[PDB]
Amino acid sequence: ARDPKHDILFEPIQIGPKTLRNRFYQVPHCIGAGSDKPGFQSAHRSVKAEGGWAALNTEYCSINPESDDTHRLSARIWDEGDVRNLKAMTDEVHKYGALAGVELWYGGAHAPNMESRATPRGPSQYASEFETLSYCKEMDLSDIAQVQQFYVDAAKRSRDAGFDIVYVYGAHSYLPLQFLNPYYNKRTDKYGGSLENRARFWLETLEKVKHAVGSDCAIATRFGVDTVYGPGQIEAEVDGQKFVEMADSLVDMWDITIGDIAEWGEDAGPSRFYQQGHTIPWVKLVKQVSKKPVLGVGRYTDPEKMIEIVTKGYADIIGCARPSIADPFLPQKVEQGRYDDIRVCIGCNVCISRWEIGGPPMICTQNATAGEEYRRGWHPEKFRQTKNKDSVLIVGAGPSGSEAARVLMESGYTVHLTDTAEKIGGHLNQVAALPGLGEWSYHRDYRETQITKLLKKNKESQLALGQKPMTADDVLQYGADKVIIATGARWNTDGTNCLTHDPIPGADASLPDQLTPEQVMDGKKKIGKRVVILNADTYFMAPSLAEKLATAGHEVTIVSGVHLANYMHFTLEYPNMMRRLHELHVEELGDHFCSRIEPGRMEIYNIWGDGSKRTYRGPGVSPRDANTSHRWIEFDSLVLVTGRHSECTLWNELKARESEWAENDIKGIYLIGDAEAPRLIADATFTGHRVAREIEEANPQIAIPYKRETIAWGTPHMPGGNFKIEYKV
Amino acid sequence: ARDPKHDILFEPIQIGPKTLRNRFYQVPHCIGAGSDKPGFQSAHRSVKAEGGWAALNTEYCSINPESDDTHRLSARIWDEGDVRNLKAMTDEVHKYGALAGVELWYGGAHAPNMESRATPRGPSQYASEFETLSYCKEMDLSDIAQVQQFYVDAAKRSRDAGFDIVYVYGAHSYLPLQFLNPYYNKRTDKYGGSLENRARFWLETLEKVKHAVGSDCAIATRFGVDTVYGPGQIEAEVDGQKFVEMADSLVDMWDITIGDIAEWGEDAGPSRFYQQGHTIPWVKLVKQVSKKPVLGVGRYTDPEKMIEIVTKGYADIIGCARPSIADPFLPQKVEQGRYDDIRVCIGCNVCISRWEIGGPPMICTQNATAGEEYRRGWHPEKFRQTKNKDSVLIVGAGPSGSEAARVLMESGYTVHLTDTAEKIGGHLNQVAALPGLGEWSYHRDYRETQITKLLKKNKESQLALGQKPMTADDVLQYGADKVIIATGARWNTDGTNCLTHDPIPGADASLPDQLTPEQVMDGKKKIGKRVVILNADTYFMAPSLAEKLATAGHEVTIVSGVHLANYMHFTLEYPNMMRRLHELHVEELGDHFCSRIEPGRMEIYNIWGDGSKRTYRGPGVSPRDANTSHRWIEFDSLVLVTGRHSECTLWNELKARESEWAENDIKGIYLIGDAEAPRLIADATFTGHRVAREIEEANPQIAIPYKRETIAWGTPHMPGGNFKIEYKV
Ligand SMILES: Cc1cc2nc3c(=O)[nH]c(=O)nc-3n(C[C@H](O)[C@H](O)[C@H](O)COP(=O)(O)O)c2cc1C
Ligand SMILES: Cc1cc2nc3c(=O)[nH]c(=O)nc-3n(C[C@H](O)[C@H](O)[C@H](O)COP(=O)(O)O)c2cc1C
Ligand SMILES: Nc1ncnc2c1ncn2[C@@H]1O[C@H](COP(=O)(O)OP(=O)(O)O)[C@@H](O)[C@H]1O
Ligand SMILES: Nc1ncnc2c1ncn2[C@@H]1O[C@H](COP(=O)(O)OP(=O)(O)O)[C@@H](O)[C@H]1O
Ligand code: SF4
Ligand code: SF4
Repeated sequence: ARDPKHDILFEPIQIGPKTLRNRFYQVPHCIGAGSDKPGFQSAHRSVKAEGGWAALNTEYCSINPESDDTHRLSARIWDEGDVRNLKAMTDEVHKYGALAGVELWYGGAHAPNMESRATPRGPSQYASEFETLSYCKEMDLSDIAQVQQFYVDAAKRSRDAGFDIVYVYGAHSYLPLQFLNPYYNKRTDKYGGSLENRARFWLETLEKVKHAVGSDCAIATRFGVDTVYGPGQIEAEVDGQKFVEMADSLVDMWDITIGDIAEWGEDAGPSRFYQQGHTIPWVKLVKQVSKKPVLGVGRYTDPEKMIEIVTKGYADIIGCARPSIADPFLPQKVEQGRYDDIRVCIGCNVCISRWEIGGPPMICTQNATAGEEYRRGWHPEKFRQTKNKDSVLIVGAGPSGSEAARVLMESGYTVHLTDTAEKIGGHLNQVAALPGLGEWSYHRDYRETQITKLLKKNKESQLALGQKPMTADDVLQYGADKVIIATGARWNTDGTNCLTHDPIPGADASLPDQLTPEQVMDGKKKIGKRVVILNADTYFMAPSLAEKLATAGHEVTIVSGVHLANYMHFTLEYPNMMRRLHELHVEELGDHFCSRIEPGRMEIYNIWGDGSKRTYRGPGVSPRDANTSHRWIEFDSLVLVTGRHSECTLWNELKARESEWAENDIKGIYLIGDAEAPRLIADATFTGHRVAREIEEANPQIAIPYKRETIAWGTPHMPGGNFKIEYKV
Repeated sequence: ARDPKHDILFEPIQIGPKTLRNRFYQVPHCIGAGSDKPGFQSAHRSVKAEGGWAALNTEYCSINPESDDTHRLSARIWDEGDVRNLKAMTDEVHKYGALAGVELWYGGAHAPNMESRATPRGPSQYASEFETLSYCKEMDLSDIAQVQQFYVDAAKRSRDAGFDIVYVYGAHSYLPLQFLNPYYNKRTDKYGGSLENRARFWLETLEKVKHAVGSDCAIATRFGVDTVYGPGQIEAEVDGQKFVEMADSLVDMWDITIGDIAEWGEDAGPSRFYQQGHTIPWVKLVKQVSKKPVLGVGRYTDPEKMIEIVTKGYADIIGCARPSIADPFLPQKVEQGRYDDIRVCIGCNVCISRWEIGGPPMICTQNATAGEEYRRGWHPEKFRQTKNKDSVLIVGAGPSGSEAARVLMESGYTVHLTDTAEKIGGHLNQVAALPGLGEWSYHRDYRETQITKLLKKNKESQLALGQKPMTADDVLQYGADKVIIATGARWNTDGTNCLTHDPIPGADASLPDQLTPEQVMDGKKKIGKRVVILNADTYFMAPSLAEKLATAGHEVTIVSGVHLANYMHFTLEYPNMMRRLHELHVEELGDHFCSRIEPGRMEIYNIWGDGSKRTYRGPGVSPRDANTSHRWIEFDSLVLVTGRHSECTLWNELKARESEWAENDIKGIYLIGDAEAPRLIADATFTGHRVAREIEEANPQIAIPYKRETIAWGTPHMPGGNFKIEYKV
């Protein structure tokens, strides 16, 4: 079944003392587990091992508590307690015949150290451009020797934990790169100035780590070969290549990236800006000068692209982070020729966003089991089979409905999925037509393909699209045992918003000079020259519409009561988005909202317009002086992006008539997705996945408990430590 | 020794079936521990129990997974794993004869549920004004019964964990208050409309909880009596007093607050805006209509104010959160008449800022042991006494040096503290003179009072202020065994900033039209009419300086290459700070920085002015189109607020001459505080505290490990559960 052209992907490659079983490599990446959630870490990486990935790597792994990333979650290899938690992972990926790697990390001032409160050290004292209140101490020669010893000690504990590959991590502008890069390194001693001096710290660390564990472990390094800032930081054909020549003999394998830390969306390229293989112009520069295996991520999901870069001599190994999150069995599907079962990463970066927010576990828009493998026992490729003949009617074929259909069908149920829309995908069909978001299609392409394939396996299963809207009676009299309502949400038409929770006087999207997103995207309702987009949403909709409208020749002003595109900080889209709105001359009026709308004009006010002093003036009167900042602005068309509401009128009717359910042999009706409450596409598809996994539980409407990975009082993290309160007195 | 006037404070008061041993009450408050850090929770509350606080409450405690505050950290009472972990705290506070309380919490859409992924429910569907992407499902009567049962179950688990006081939490606009408040509740049935219908959810929940555990536990309710938004939300003389009259027979004690969730800085009132007793005008109103014990927080630190609100009949009990964080032993000190040993909270809200950031443990600017009680065994009031007669010279009497001196003197060392300054307190003496920051003085007032006190305990110790600056020779010949350099930081004079890490061409604070923060605060140098403040710092200096100058009749523009006053989001100062700048007509030009400065004018650019498309154009040329936004703006004076640098010249010289230490019998020299790296006042204070505690360690420059509270792989959180991966197949 496998096209023999793909056979190269399954040749083994020696990395130092080790052998990769094939050319599929999961580069180090955060998942929100670290050494704190050992089951999560263990399960998420081991399912990938059984899925065929040659090597699995932890995320950035702190070598010492003065590189503590709290509030974000890194791995830590500080002590014996970590060695045991991390070993859970290496044992479990070894079980399925894969290598395990750890990415040794020291952050410099980029690590805020909010747990440890320790002082970070660096080449020169600087305030981090990422963590702008975090400063570091300039290292003296002893600081340098001590921190190099941190690396050696961590490498040894890594061998103890059972790791096969040990990185010294100099990508994303972390310590080794801070020495190499003059942007940080202002020294004038033997560690500063010339390339040879600036390369010195990394070189010395490499051979010290190699000396400590090089016999048992492959020594890899992760290198940001170009900071993509131009002259002034690392350029690939200046320092980048010359450094690779210097260090080549010490490293068993090169793992290449581009970009810095403040803008690491240049590495993890959103599909909004970057296509698969976006990194190739920089990555290939390395294989030019290296004599060792190199790999370089580039959101590779397509085996034709994978074989192109290997045979064209751009890379030897296929490095993946996100592709491996979206589909842990990518390599097995390619090997077996099941190319149409490949769940393709859509480059949305919602997995990243959870880490960036600092704390929460990762989630994935494509793969609703990511982060759920251990806590709820959900294997992405294995499904409990039903022992009964229950049919299920799903009304709504959007992200949630289509996912519930797919999982149910995989579990052997008989399902009837219906929609008024002619195509599976729900609102995602409109969203993927926004400028830049075309690859978000892959979400609904995947369920379409899977659902049509699965239909052939149960002939009682039906797909009824292009339908007439289901009614309460239609549902009651349909004869399904269970019904899942996945009818979605729409954008508010009356100015209702998270700020007031009330409509705005004069807001009415049926008026000729007011549009909703849906009206804009259907492209029928005419839009005048001067557009104002009123915004109370912090994600993609208002910026995407602004771009769309400005490139169509409108003059667009966003007046935004919330921080525009805030969530796009976390997905890493923010910087290029702002640059994009800027070059399109989109005017932004932040910290303003709307008190009333008339034809062709609206009254706006500053949200900080009230008196700063609070005085008790009794009931009936505000405790602050009045907001006096109101002014009118004109528009030709007003686009309302104020919030969404659940489309649950069908559900409500069905619930009203719950008495009749039993009469009609309906065992239960459940509400999922945006029809329950508007949410991220990722979580909409999760709800469909969850009710499908749990449809035989007592109440599939509410999730059953998941395994919790929190400390049990009475059990010390330190092997053989004392857990009780002891004062140093 | 205790003033007889203060005898009331130590009278017992009966709340339901329970008796408070005195009038000091720690209301529920976050600490970044929850049920995840059982030592931290246990240690922090019990040192307060031992300090004489009558009752100690957890922070907000989730009753169910669908009210999950991740990425922030709440307590949880979901299962038996939690009652084990939380029982650790109640056992320890019981050890000291105090009551333990728990605050049962359901948040509605305000809880983003980033761990559980569950769906919140509320009175109506709204997007949270606090979590703008978080929506809830509108409850039906079945949902309503199901959620009220969550409370009952949590209250029974609480009783099992050994809690004496069980709250139904209706403050900070959480679920019970959402039903009562028309801002959220747009219902039309018997849970909406009239006050009777609106108070229905809370009354029902109080009755069921009472019925469940009211026999064994006092039943309290924490109520936001006025949303301080005026008409449209809860007003104290309208709905507030009425609801109190309705619920009065169900509750054993009223715990009263004001304000909402988006702006609970109105509750936790910063000293920048509010004084001790600021809440009284609202709190006293509940006392008018209630027959139960009432307490209402108001940053109460002064026993004179405490007896005032009790004797005037505003409150029966003294409820404190921050005062108890800054001084766990406030009750004992008042009891014993040690009034001048009280470590007064400065109302800086840095403790809060850590919880708001989401994840990190609490820290306190006054009390360097808050958060460190369990992990490093630091009791705020007990110090290990030295066995030797070592003498320590400390140069610098700022937050770090004065804390090192204080703790060293407490431990029995001979210390010589010296500064060129006339007063103890370092840079905090300038900072406390910024508009609104006068109470930040208490940090140096406290340390001045304690050092003066400790000097009498040891004749050889010495405070020398107003001195010549210490010189490397001075230190070497001084005759101290160990030396601590605590010489601070200063604001940059050359435009060096976190964005570029380099000077700005033309930046020179020696020129007559450029000022630093110190020069403005000294007030000697002349400032012209039009002032531009160039900002690259995300905390208080720029907005405070802007306030100061604007009030003095200057025209102020802040051009800010970072998010202005970003950190004040977390300290809760931001809303009222922005209103203040607004009424002072301060112009803010965000998303801009400065390429170069000339006399009377500076060139600024948009930080998003580079082209959005990245293309490899080879070395020497930027991969983005050039920023073209540069324009010149004029000023009469330019205030530079771009960053700070360590003042470590003395340190550097001493390290250069390390070979001379031994012959001068200097056993060690240590660098602490801002001189090591610029930091928050809280952490400057901590570094001094830490070297003092660890001065006999092998290397006092670097902290020794603290106890970690992370799960140990192999130990299930669920008592009797399985920790191994198990897939449901
Ligand atoms: C959720 C997430 C977290 C990441 N954290 C890390 C990390 O800990 N260490 C690291 O070296 N890179 C980190 N990365 C970057 C990836 O290793 C990788 O370079 C990026 O995802 C681009 O590769 P892709 O296009 O194959 O996803 C992270 C990426 C993701 C998806
Ligand atoms: C660090 C911190 C976290 C807080 N979290 C809570 C909480 O979980 N529950 C609650 O009801 N109030 C919370 N608050 C508010 C306090 O209970 C209190 O009402 C507020 O700080 C004002 O009281 P004070 O002036 O005595 O500090 C918190 C306050 C602080 C200081
Ligand atoms: N009564 C109905 N009958 C059939 N399909 C319906 C009905 N009401 C809504 N739908 C469909 O439900 C789907 C909901 O999709 P979507 O909004 O994407 O929600 P989600 O994100 O929850 O999957 C839409 O394709 C819509 O056409
Ligand atoms: N050479 C010196 N001799 C004596 N005192 C000094 C010397 N250099 C600086 N100082 C003092 O050190 C103190 C530093 O305090 P501060 O800046 O508040 O630092 P921190 O916040 O680290 O405590 C200042 O009061 C300063 O006058
Ligand atoms: S969350 Fe989005 S970007 Fe991340 S792996 Fe999943 S589909 Fe890809
Ligand atoms: S951190 Fe600040 S506001 Fe909080 S308890 Fe301490 S001194 Fe008070």
